[PDB]
Amino acid sequence: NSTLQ
Amino acid sequence: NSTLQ
Amino acid sequence: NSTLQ
Amino acid sequence: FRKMAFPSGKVEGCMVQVTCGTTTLNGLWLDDTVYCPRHVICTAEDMLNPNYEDLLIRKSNHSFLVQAGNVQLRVIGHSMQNCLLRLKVDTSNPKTPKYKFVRIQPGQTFSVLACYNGSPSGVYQCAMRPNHTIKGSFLNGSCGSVGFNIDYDCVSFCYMHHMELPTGVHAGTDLEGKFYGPFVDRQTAQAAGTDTTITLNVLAWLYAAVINGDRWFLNRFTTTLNDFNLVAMKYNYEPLTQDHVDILGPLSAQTGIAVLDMCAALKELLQNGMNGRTILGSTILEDEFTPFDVVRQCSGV
Amino acid sequence: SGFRKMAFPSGKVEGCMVQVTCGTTTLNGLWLDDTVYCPRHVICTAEDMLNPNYEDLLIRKSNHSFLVQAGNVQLRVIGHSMQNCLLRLKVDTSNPKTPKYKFVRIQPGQTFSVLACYNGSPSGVYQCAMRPNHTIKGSFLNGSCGSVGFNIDYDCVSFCYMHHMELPTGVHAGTDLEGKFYGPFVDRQTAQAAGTDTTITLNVLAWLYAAVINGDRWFLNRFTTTLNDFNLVAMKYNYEPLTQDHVDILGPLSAQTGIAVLDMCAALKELLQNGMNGRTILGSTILEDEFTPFDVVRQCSG
Repeated sequence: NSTLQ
Repeated sequence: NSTLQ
Repeated sequence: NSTLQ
Repeated sequence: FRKMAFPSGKVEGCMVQVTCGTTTLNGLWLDDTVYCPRHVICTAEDMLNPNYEDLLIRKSNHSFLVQAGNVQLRVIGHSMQNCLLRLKVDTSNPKTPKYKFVRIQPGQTFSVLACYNGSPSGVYQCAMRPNHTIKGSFLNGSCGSVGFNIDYDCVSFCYMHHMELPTGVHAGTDLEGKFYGPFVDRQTAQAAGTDTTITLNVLAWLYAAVINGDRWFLNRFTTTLNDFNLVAMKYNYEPLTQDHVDILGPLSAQTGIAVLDMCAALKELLQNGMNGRTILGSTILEDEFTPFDVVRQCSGV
Repeated sequence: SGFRKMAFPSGKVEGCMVQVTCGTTTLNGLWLDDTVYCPRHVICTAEDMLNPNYEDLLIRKSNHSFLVQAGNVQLRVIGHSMQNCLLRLKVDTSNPKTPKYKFVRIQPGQTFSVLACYNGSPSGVYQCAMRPNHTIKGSFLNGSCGSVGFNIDYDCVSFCYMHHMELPTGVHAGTDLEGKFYGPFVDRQTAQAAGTDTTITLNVLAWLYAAVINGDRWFLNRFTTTLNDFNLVAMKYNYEPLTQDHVDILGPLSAQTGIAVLDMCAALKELLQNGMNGRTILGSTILEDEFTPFDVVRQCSG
């Protein structure tokens, strides 16, 4: 779950 | 019958 | 005179 | 019959780069406001379970570096709206197009302008998946990229990119900051629920096929809405609803082919396959063209 | 992640679209600086289209014979000149939106973005490949002559295509921004066929690498092959012959994935021979070939 993408 | 426009 | 081109 | 994206000019003139600390991502500048994902004020570790409200209290307008091209946009205010951040700026965007903010519905489609730190990289068409995620293409720094539809002169913004799911899928919000699906903007377990085939669009696609002269799959029979769902649900298709049948009215009127007659054809296409044949080229049933897209691309708007 | 067929942002091109009319014939044109480019057949009345002499047809026109419009405002034509199958109309106003650009003739197998227009008004954008047989499978060009194909490198726009015909065999034929046709086609309403086409082997390999960079490996195997043996196979399935040059190109991708070009080739060979078995690759059920090694490197990295 990447969050900056 | 090649068509244009 | 002028030629309308 | 390609999947076309709306011209992206009106939206390109609204993309800016937003930088808070060591974090950078895309922003949408409409009038004197810039919207961007709230997690812009984070640096990984916070993500696990960051208390944004309290992490924002320590931030000041100068904490934000908004950039459009090389020019720097002075921020004179900041607030939070659900998962979004609303940054007021001392300058109104001279390229602001006529717009609206709308929440898209499962199965509907839109165009996405992928951006990387303020710069529009490419544009592509996608659909809001039944499981509430989108199968797009976002690399690093594309958060804040947006989805939209165009109608005449009005740009309807419906999606803003926030997370990527372990599935390789994507999660986002509408321009009000509320997420599509259960997803949250933190770092957790969360995974995409199982997906189904958008029965409604597949149907729209077939009408398209018939419209362009591809009609071998048609037959002499019909079916009951109930009988179609029984078959369809086996092949993992979204249940068709009365409300859906009515959306197919225009295409049905154009072709003179009743929705349930087409269902009868689809039921057969599903139980027998295509037998090597093709429909509009594809060897598979396309489900990412809405009834509207069909009307758009065919009736050349 | 995800692997979407992407088109370049159309903004810089939209700001150059205009409508050009002559008699009753109307199509799109490209307004760059103080010039407007459009298919010279705009000057053809329906009949003329069966066997027209453009040289002779154009002698009969004047500058005021042409009506170009930017939106609802009309631009005045001060001069006209024919260049191959195009037409260069000079105008009095200058497009302040003209971006940095180049005119480029692309090579078969390459990709580009097309901005479909109708009456100088932009309708949509899509990414496509210049087929080996020189045509472009663009089912979407039903009255959009004058629409253009292009690529965008940073801030410069490279125009490579101008739509001209609907070759009855589906598909479409066009010109480069210099008027020279792509393929053995001509500006005429006379039965023409698209030459034999092949699959773009170079791109299919780039595609497979993309699936690998994206975390997919099921199609790989313990084998390897020489260029020659690979072709002997691939050529049976209608694939463009592969050359050392193609292999070099796949250079970076190979380095990145740690898989040798010739090894990947051995994978493709197997896929062509055994089919995919209801398995998918990067979401597809068939092998994709409208993604260049460059497009892959560009979207899988940024």
